[PDB]
Amino acid sequence: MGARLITGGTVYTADAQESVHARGAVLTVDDKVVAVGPAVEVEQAVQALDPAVRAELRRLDASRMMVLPGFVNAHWHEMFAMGFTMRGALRPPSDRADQVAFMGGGGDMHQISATFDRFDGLIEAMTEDEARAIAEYSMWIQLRGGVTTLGDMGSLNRPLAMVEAARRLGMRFSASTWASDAVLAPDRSRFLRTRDADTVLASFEALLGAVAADPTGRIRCRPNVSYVTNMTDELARGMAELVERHDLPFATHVGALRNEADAMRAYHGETGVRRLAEAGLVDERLMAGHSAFLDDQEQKLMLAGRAHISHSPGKYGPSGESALTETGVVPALRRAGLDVSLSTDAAALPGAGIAETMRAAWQMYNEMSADQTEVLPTDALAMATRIAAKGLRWDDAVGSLEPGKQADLLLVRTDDWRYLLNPRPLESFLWLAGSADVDTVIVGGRTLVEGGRGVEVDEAALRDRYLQALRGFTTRALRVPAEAVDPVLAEVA
Amino acid sequence: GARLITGGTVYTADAQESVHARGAVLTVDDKVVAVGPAVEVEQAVQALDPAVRAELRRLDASRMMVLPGFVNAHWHEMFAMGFTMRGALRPPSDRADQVAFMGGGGDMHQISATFDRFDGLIEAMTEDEARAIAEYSMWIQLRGGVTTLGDMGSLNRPLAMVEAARRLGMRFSASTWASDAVLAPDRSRFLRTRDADTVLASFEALLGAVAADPTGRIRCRPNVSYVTNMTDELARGMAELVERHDLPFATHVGALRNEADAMRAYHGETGVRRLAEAGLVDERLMAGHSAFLDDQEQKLMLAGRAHISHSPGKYGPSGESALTETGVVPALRRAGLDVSLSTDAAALPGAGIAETMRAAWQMYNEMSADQTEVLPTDALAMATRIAAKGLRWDDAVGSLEPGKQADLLLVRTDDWRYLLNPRPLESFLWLAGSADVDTVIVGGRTLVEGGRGVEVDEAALRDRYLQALRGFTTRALRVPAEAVDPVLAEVAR
Ligand SMILES: [Zn+2]
Ligand SMILES: [Zn+2]
Ligand SMILES: [Zn+2]
Ligand SMILES: [Zn+2]
Ligand SMILES: [Zn+2]
Ligand SMILES: [Zn+2]
Ligand SMILES: [Zn+2]
Ligand SMILES: [Zn+2]
Ligand SMILES: [Zn+2]
Ligand SMILES: [Zn+2]
Ligand SMILES: [Zn+2]
Ligand SMILES: [Zn+2]
Ligand SMILES: [Zn+2]
Ligand SMILES: [Zn+2]
Ligand SMILES: [Zn+2]
Ligand SMILES: [Zn+2]
Ligand SMILES: [Zn+2]
Ligand SMILES: [Zn+2]
Ligand SMILES: [Zn+2]
Ligand SMILES: [Zn+2]
Ligand SMILES: [Zn+2]
Ligand SMILES: [Zn+2]
Repeated sequence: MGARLITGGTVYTADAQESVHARGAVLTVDDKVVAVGPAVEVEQAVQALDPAVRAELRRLDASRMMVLPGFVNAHWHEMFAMGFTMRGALRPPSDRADQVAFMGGGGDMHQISATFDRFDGLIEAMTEDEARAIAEYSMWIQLRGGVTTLGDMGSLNRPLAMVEAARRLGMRFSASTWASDAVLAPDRSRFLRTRDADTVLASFEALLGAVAADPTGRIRCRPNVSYVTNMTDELARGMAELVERHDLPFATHVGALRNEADAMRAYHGETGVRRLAEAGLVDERLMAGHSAFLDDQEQKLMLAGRAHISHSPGKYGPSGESALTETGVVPALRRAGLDVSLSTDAAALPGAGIAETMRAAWQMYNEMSADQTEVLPTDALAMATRIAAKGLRWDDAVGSLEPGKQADLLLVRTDDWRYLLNPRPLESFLWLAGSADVDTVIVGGRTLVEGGRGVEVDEAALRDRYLQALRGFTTRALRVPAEAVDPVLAEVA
Repeated sequence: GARLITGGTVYTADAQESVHARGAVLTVDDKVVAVGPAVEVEQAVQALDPAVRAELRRLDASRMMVLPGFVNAHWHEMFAMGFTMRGALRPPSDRADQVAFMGGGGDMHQISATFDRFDGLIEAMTEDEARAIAEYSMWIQLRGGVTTLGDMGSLNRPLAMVEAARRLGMRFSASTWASDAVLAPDRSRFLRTRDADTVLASFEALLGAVAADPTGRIRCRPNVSYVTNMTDELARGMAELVERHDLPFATHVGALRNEADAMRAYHGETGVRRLAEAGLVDERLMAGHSAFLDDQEQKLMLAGRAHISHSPGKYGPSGESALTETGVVPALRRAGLDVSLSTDAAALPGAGIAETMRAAWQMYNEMSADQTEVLPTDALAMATRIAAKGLRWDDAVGSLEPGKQADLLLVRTDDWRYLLNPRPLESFLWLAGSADVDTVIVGGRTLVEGGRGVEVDEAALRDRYLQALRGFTTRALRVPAEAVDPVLAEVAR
């Protein structure tokens, strides 16, 4: 795939020193970064290349651009199959009758638990062609917003359809399976077992076997538990044994909601982080989604275990979640030295991407502390790249522009009014830009996106296949009448 | 003449926060005549005089969202400080940044001293520098959909900003800089810096000059820079001026954690109580920030039916804690005080109204665990109708209703961010911003189309601004040409 020199722009590395190079350069050979730094230092690396390699060198003039490492979104859910029903296309245009529901008002724990336990049934209701079309468009939207490495933490989609989508798109993907074996029902004093733990674990073992063979280096997998509410002691024990035996990372959602601790005590006799700790899951392998509603003992367990938190401050308000300011635990654990990364979470229609989440962290963590240095723009970038990659156990290959790492990078245009006179274009990007301002996306030295358009894929073709799949799934599986769906899709066209 | 904008989703920000899918706006000359469902507005077109119904300009807005023009009632022209104020001369790396100025609770001595130096710098800029910088600064607000702009104290010449607004075709509430005290660290009491009567005479001169304006686009509103820099005589003088001429009034108060202690030490009393003693806590008051208020001061604001302008998009990067440290502004909004959203300002482009609406939607909802506390339509009302009420301009602007000025925005809704969403304002708050404003109409006149000036050339405004900034920065701020010329030499086009 040959050599590429990207020169002249401001280069953000997200390396250990959070290095920024004005008039910087990145030299890539095949899939790897070979040199990054001042243009003059990188030109010395170009002159050291084999003559046959230097002769094929592609020079990209990035003088009116900012270069970033590819975003690593380690906490994401494929949910686009629910685009008509889940807070989606059938809502009234007026928001005035909206109610506090689902995750809002501290969490409707019965409704959340019941909803999560229904995923297996809905996944089985979609065809493999519907699953592939929805996955490919959903994952394209992440790639288009600069996500080069995507982490599944439990999707309403078929795992191997999402793996096939990632293979076709050219992006990196950490695949998972849906894992729920208990429900918290309103008529009961105790959790109701819905599945055999061994069956849930066999489903992940099948995925692990299928991606073990992948030759691209772009596909990994990571087991998750959907939510500690929907987790038996047997599933927790089984997950601990699986991640030890196969040397894997582990993910779950825990301390996500004000009402979680009381539901966990009532139905399981113990709170989320303590149940994980008794199974041996609170350790360096753990990425905890949200992880804000933790008492002092649970905070100390996370610190002692050197666990990881994925935080989604771009999307809490619109869900009615209070996982930032009600406890202030995640910023406090970050100050105490816990690894904290930024993720999008997900929804059934496009929501905040990584770029929007970086802005949210920069605004919100700094405002809470009355400190513009708590999250610097380069910290928000590290939290969406290098630190995220560390939580996913992919920081061997991705998350920073350093020699020997994968050539995964973004170009953003910096020639318009938003960037004028600013020596810190990442700051202008966090003020006034977002996902739609990502211009070029390169993964393993291959250009996947240029001018905001697919190079090897057509967004228009992915959209058409996604809409066709959504029509089939929505009318057949969700039982929304074709008479209500077809007119909406006809007005897109 | 008559213009019909039809087919899109129309947000009115009327008293019911009305949203019309497949809506229309009919304008005749400068005014809205009908707004509602496209079919209802076509009946209004048929009820027009036939000569008017003939010569109707039809704008197909079927793939667009229509909004009222944004009303940014709390803004400062600060672009003259682009080289020194968190500006163009900073290192590209942010890693050495320190907590300064407004951060860490507020450096009250430094803030007071800084504000008291504005008059000197305003006198140092030429009328031509003032006009060029004002016109570009105010263009950036217009390009981001601001149709009505409120000056709350600028580092610029008042008549230059009035001339800039007249030239651009936007609405402007002009003010003068007002500071007559400084908090000096070597003294136990405030130091009087100017005669109150002289400060008031400067505003009286502006009021006289804009009294004659025939456009209906120019008003004025006196402000006090900050209650730290305000003598009892200036407050009493302002109260008499706004009563005699029936004007609104604006100031910054309760902005910083360290304000109350500095106000007690140097003035013997906190900000809102000092305003109440002068008779300024009433329906005319727009209080900037207004978060660090005790229970008695909150009750004074409620009793007075005063107004708060909140800038949650920009607190974090300034190290301000005017949202979460006290929670007072969301609490006063819940209690039924008028609260609007504003950008505040900086010396380089920062968060516009679109970014501030997103911030409010995320941040107020997250604090309350309530996705309904600020609905997207509430964020819009806070940036339009409610802002106009605080500025006392809601007679003519802030909502799309019959008899109001034809001030509106068109945003394209045909890309991936909007696909299948019956609530394009929600998609706009998730994933769009100032740069996604397509068309801006003021009094029925198109000023911006496709994000470009219709009557003005953005490239020409930029070059005049850069020429003026070079002169002012080297001559008045005493930055060597050797530091300025290289930055200007790098400017993209
Ligand atoms: Zn270096
Ligand atoms: Zn050297
Ligand atoms: Zn219940
Ligand atoms: Zn087994
Ligand atoms: Zn293995
Ligand atoms: Zn095995
Ligand atoms: Zn136990
Ligand atoms: Zn504590
Ligand atoms: Zn999640
Ligand atoms: Zn590692
Ligand atoms: Zn530059
Ligand atoms: Zn001092
Ligand atoms: Zn002069
Ligand atoms: Zn003049
Ligand atoms: Zn001093
Ligand atoms: Zn008078
Ligand atoms: Zn008068
Ligand atoms: Zn007094
Ligand atoms: Zn109180
Ligand atoms: Zn202000
Ligand atoms: Zn309300
Ligand atoms: Zn009014």
